[PDB]
Amino acid sequence: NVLPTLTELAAGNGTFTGSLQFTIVPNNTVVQIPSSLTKTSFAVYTNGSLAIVLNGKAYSLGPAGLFLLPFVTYTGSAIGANATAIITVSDGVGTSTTQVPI
Amino acid sequence: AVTINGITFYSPVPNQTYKYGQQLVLSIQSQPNALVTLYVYDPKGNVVYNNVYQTNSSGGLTATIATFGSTPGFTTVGTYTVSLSVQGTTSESASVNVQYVPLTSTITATVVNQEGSPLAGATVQLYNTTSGSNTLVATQTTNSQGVATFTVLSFPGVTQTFKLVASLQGYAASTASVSITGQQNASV
Amino acid sequence: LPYPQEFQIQAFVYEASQFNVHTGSPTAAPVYFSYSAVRAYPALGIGTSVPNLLVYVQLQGISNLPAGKYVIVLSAVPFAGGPVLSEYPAQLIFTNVTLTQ
Amino acid sequence: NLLVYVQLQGISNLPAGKYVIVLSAVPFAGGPVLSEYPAQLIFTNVTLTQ
Amino acid sequence: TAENFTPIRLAPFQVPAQVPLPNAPKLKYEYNGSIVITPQQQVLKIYVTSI
Repeated sequence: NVLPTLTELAAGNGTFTGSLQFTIVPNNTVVQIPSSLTKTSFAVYTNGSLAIVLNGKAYSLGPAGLFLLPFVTYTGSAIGANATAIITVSDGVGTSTTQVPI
Repeated sequence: AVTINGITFYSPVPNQTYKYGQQLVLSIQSQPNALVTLYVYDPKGNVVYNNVYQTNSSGGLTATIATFGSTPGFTTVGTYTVSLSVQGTTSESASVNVQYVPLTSTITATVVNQEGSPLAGATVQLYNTTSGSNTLVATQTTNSQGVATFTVLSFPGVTQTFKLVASLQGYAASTASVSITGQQNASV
Repeated sequence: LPYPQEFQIQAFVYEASQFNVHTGSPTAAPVYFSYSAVRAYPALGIGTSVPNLLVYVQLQGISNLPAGKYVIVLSAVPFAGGPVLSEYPAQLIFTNVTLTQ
Repeated sequence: NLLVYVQLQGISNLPAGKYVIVLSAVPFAGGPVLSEYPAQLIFTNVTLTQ
Repeated sequence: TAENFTPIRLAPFQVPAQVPLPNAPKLKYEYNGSIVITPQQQVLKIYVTSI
């Protein structure tokens, strides 16, 4: 058992409380869009990757974003925080550019 | 793929080429409970195909839309704009320009002499004898590259018979015939 | 939060005679479509945000096609697969609109 | 301080080529004054792509 | 509205909108610079400078 136990202190007690512990170790995975059909190219690295942490030891429970609000379902896979959208306004001044370290 | 306006366009995408009896597909990443009222704007500014399709409760969809070539107002050339007026929960209006041209086939007559020199000087008439009758759509003066190539409309699944008459001054006039069934090079 | 790019409030005018009320999706009406720019600021990272943005969505340029009792779909719309929006709703379908040209 | 996505109903329906557009600040009348100047912006080396 | 007279500069997307244009010809401005407008975009991204 590695779930937080639900405890009965003695007969008469009734509180039964669980818990879980989480860290995100990254996973970055390119959702790609061009800059000549929308103005703006996009590398969108999807949403880190969960991991449960018991006494400092992490084990990668896969793309977090979907579980954890805020999220937006781009390509049906919800991308959340721990991401980046890099924004390329390409035009005849060369290329203007801005960035959201999400 | 390009994520036009947040809905992931998988199809249509701007610039798509189509032929006789080929299919427009609708697959886009919508937000659930979305319809797409889909408008094929012909090059005369008219929606020859309006139809309302339903996305599924997940975000996705693979739908067949319109069969181009197999319906009237698609049987001859020219450029359409399929506007997805995605009239869902999310209004996305994308002008997605698309092209079309019918199928076309080259059928070939050849003349030769065993002197080791190909013969020339032929008036070579290819006839559309698919009608049941010799409907002349292209006559050629035979070229010096020894292919008598003539372009004519074609369609999938029909034994398109063609009569090739060779009438030439200096040698014997002769008549052969072929049949292309679908697209093929018919050379004799 | 500071939003470094800008984005869109998509918009399309539609007849209410052409409406499917069993799934919230207007069913037809080739009329007019448009959208708004939403600027906060073009912020170079953190420190420039606008919390409330009053957006009076624009549609205008129809003037040869009919008007009636209207339904209009709207949606908070990233710029073309942008940064991650929403704890919802982005999607706003006004069941009661009236068009004036 | 606005960004405006200047809307037009045929310039995503008009073809690729060397275009020039005159963008005029004119009140939809009933609205306050504009332009202690420029009153316009002209793009004079623009390139549409459709 | 009696509260009125609004200075409006109109400026490209690369030129700041917090700062009034230094050149202001009194009727228009030329931007003899290129933009390349992508297919199904129907728009020119421009700044309406007002304070």
